[PDB]
Amino acid sequence: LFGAIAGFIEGGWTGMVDGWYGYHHQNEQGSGYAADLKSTQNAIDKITNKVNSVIEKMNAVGKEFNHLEKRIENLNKKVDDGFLDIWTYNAELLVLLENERTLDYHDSNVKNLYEKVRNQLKNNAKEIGNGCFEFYHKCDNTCMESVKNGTYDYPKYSEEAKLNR
Amino acid sequence: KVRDQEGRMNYYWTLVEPGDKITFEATGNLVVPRYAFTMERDAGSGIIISDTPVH
Repeated sequence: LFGAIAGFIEGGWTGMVDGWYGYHHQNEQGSGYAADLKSTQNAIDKITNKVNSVIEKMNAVGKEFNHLEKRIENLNKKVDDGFLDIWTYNAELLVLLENERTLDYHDSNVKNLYEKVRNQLKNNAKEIGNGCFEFYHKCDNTCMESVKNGTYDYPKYSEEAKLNR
Repeated sequence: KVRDQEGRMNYYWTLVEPGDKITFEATGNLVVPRYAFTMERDAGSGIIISDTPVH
């Protein structure tokens, strides 16, 4: 557990519809939602592989006995019930563990996205605490495109952000 | 008496391989074959007990 999905980000965005994890900006040019497509694509590939691996791992009639073969009939019944119990247990356990692993995977993705944006903005922005940063400089759509790509220019706004800080 | 009969009939079967012969000798009490079944084997069949209709 990484404390992001139900942690410092306390709610999901129905507005976000282009991806699983993403970003919301509020410039002077307008508001918007925009998903992180690289993270979403990687997550989709990994989870598809997970489902396929669960599927690929899994892949009769009865016998009749007369009244003088009760021992062999009981042996057959024991074999059938034992295998049934083992396979039921395996299926339940696999689903239960895989679900937690998936949820933790999503939590890790969200937290890593937050970490990546933070290590890029540094002191030019302020952590509000709910999941967002308030920039100390007035930078436009090109700014948030750069932040999303990962090509933010800290020296470019370092001086401008210092007076407002 | 079951089915209004006091005597009995025991039923026997055998499998004769290709090139092999079967021989019946008697002085009484034999219910002889009339029809025999040439049989071919392939896996994937079975016997199920069901009251479900066939469509």
